[PDB]
Parts: sequence; structure tokens; C-alpha cells
Amino acid sequence: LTLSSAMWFSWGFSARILGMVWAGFAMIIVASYTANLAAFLVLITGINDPRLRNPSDKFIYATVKQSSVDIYFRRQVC
Amino acid sequence: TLDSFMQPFQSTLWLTLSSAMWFSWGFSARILGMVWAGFAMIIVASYTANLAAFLVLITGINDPRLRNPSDKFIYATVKQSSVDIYFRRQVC
Amino acid sequence: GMMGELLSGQADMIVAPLTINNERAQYIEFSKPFKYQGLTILVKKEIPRS
Amino acid sequence: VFAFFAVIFLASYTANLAAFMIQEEYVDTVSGLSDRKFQRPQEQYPPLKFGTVPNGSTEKNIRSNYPDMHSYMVRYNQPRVEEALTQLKAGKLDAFIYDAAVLNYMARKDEGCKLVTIGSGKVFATTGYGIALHKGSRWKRPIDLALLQFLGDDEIEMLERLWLSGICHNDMSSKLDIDNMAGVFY
Amino acid sequence: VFAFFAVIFLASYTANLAAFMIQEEY
Amino acid sequence: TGELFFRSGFGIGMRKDSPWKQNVSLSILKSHENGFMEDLDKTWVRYQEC
Ligand SMILES: *[C@@H]1O[C@H](CO)[C@@H](O[C@@H]2O[C@H](CO)[C@@H](O)[C@H](O)[C@H]2NC(C)=O)[C@H](O)[C@H]1NC(C)=O
Ligand SMILES: *[C@@H]1O[C@H](CO)[C@@H](O[C@@H]2O[C@H](CO)[C@@H](O)[C@H](O)[C@H]2NC(C)=O)[C@H](O)[C@H]1NC(C)=O
Repeated sequence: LTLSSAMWFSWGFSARILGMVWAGFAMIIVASYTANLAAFLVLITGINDPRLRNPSDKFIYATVKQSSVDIYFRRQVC
Repeated sequence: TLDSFMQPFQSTLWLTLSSAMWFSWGFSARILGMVWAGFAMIIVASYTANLAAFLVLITGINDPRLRNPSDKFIYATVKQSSVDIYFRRQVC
Repeated sequence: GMMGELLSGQADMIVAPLTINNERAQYIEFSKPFKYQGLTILVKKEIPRS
Repeated sequence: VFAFFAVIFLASYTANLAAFMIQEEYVDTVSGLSDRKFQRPQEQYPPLKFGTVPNGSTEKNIRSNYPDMHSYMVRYNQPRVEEALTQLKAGKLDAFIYDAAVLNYMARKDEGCKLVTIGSGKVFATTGYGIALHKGSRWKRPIDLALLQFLGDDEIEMLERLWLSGICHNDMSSKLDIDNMAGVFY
Repeated sequence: VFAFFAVIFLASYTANLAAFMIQEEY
Repeated sequence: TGELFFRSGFGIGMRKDSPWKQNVSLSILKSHENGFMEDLDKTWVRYQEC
């Protein structure tokens, strides 16, 4: 009878106490699983970006040639 | 963790007599009962997620209060100390 | 560029998304602005997660 | 089989809705003067008043745009901006119509939940301040350069970051659940 | 009675452990 | 993305000291002050949000 009970409580004397404790453990496990999925689901800036301030080869920070943006960039020091 | 979650719960809280309590604490009549049980499960899931969200829901000299003087905060230091000297030189 | 069309007398009024800056105001004259705007970052981004 | 997939789906739904509501909170208001409500104050519950302090550019613009609105808004705060803000915080005033920069600074500095309308981006008749000088004065050409030369640098930007700031960035409900249960039970 | 309090406690525990885990494992 | 880094508006450029500067600037300012600028803006830009 335990073979069906395990599947049922998974999908839900000392023998009954053990079964109740096992069901509670399974409930705690599935609660942990849903909280884990929630945390996993829960788990780029302006000119202040260090890549935008220190040149990097992983990023191609390109603009329009001879435009106003080039003039603005030409005057500041860094 | 006392009275931090049941703000709207009690307001909205307002053989079948025992079945309602049992499924709350868990022909077309059985279909209606199953749908009601599913609705209750959705409601309690919403309640626990709401409590989780509620539970999930001060800086340096850059603070605007620390830059623009405010009467709500008393930003005090040691008189005649080094901090007074450091503060005396900068403009703002 | 296109400012040659104005300084060299090719044109007489530059109507375009012209941004106000220093040397341009030095050589030619402007008017009151008709659209305020700044400089901004465009980056490709994929939002959804399967 | 079916029940295991059902409980997995229930867990996924619970987590999904938790993360849905957690990263979801925004506040919005009326669209502004473009709305017929602002165009037509006379309604079932007419607005209490519109705080347009006279002898300013806002008064001239509103008079030359909607004469009916200007006439209706005679219940305006005379003394100063601060009195009107206090009155609105208390509750006599319905909405305030004033200069964008001053109102924005007041919102960003004043505490509480008071926020400017979504018309921050959709500001009406955006003109900007200026330094007026005598007609045809020779001082036009230098200042026009110099102040502009200030703008094409970090000078004015940093100075604005210094003086006008304060945080309280001008960005919660439960009755939607009651609405959902009413709709489902219906 | 007992079961309603039990399910409320289970909900509170799930939410508490979720918010706990949201800021763990550094 | 990014904070606006150069908050200078656009402009309708023209040759230096041309007689039109006062009139062009004044008309642009009046139309901007009037509803014409907002009308021309809404029907042409910010009309789509996906
Ligand atoms: C706009 O300017 C007028 C013109 O002075 C102000 O009217 C004065 O208001 C004060 C206070 O009520 C009176 O003592 C004066 O006699 C008024 N003068 C005139 C000529 O009427 C009006 O108050 C100003 N509006 C403001 C400041 O909001
Ligand atoms: C700029 O606008 C003014 C204002 O309309 C123009 O001055 C008018 O010029 C016409 C034609 O010479 C005269 O009939 C009007 O009497 C003038 N009115 C005023 C108030 O001066 C001026 O001609 C315009 N200039 C340019 C270059 O367009």
C-alpha cells in the first residue's frame, strides 16, 4: 500500500507517523523548489560607464562621423 | 512579524458546510466544488506571494541632504577637529 | 559638409536637425530652439526568457 | 503523472505571479491640458481650482490659449508658490499649473507622496529660461557664446546636479484581487 | 482552526524562506 | 538608455547677421508657444508605442 501512497503524497503505530513526517518533508521540498524558481526568475548606463570612459576592444562605441557628437567628444579631456 | 500582512485579508474574507471549511483549510455540484477549491487555492497562493512581496519590500557625502542643508537632519561633527578643516575648504 | 552649403553662399537657411554647439554659433547665427533634446545611448537588447 | 505536472505548474504559477507583482509598481495621472477635463472644467464634479499664479508667462499663455479656462481659474493662489503647495498638500487645491522647472524642483525636494503629473516628458510649450539683456546691446554676441560654451561642457550640467537635486524620484493595490474574485464568482 | 493556522503558517514560512534566499549565497 | 549628456536643443540655422534672424526666431517661438508645435509633434513623432 506504501507504493501508491508515496506517489499520492508526492503529488498531494509508527508507520503512520513516518508517513506524515515524509509527507511534511515532501511539502517542504516542493515549497523550496517553488521558492527556488521564484528566486531564479527574480535573478548598460550612460557616459558614466567605465567602458565608455576607459576604451575597450569588446565594445565598439561608434557615432556619426563629423556630426555634433564628434565635436562634443573632441573637447573633453578623457 | 505580527499584523504585518492581514491588512486587506479580513476585509475581503466576507454536507457543504463542512466541505467549505475543509477545502478552505485543505453532477454540476461536484464541478462547482472543484472550481471553488481551485479558487481558494489561487487565493491562498496570492496571499502567500503578497506576504513574500511585502517582506521583500543613507549614503555618503553625495546625499542631497548632506549637500543642501536641511533642518530635518542635524549633520554635526567634532568642533575644531580635522573634519571641520576638511569641510572649511570646499565651496558648497 | 552641409555647413559649406551655408557659409559658401550655396544656401541661405539651414533647416535640419541642427544641434547647437560652440564653433557653429561662432561662425553662423542661430535662432531660438524649436525642439529640446540630449545625447543618448542606443543598444540592442533581448527582453524575454524562455 | 497528471497530478505531478499539476503541482509543478501550480508552483511555477505561484513563483511567476510573485515575480510579476514584485517588479511591478508605477503611478500615473491625467494627461494634462490636452484632456477635455482640463479644457472643460464644468463637469459632474468640477475641479476645485487651478493654481495659476498671475503676472507670469503661464498666465499669459493660458489666457491666450483657452480664455474660458483662464476665466474659470480665477480661484488662484495670489501670495506665492509655497502657500499654494501647502494648500494642495492639505487638500483645498485640486491641481497646480505653473512653471515646469520650479514645480519639478519642488516635487524633487518636497517629501511625501506628492508627484508631478506624467506631463514631465510631455511638458506644454517648452521654451526654457534665459538671460535677457537690453535691446540690440553689444553684450548679445559674447554672452550668446559664453553661456553656450558653458553648456557644451560639464559646467552647467554639474552645477545643475549641485544646486537642484533632492531625490524622491518622481516615478501598490489590493482591490484588484477582490475584483478578480467578483469576476470569477460572477 | 488548527488547519487554517497550519496553512497560514506554511504560507508565511514559504514567503519568509523565499525572501531569505533572495539575498543569500555570496 | 543613459542620462542625457548634452541638453542643448535643436535649431534652424541661417547665415550670420541675416535680416531674417529676428523674424524667424520670433515666429518659431510663437508657434512653439502656440499649439502648432505640439500638434506638429504628436502627429509626426511619439505616435507609436508598440
Ligand atoms: C499681479 O499684479 C497686480 C498689480 O499690482 C497685483 O494686484 C495688487 O494686489 C495687491 C494685493 O492684493 C493689492 O494690494 C494691490 O492694490 C493690487 N494692485 C492693483 C493695481 O490691483 C496682484 O496681486 C498680482 N498678482 C499676484 C502677485 O499674484
Ligand atoms: C520682419 O518682420 C517685420 C514685421 O512684420 C517686417 O516689417 C514690416 O515690413 C513690411 C514690408 O517692408 C512693412 O509693410 C511693415 O509695415 C513692417 N512692419 C513692421 C512692424 O516693421 C520686416 O520687413 C520683416 N523682415 C524680414 C527680413 O522678413
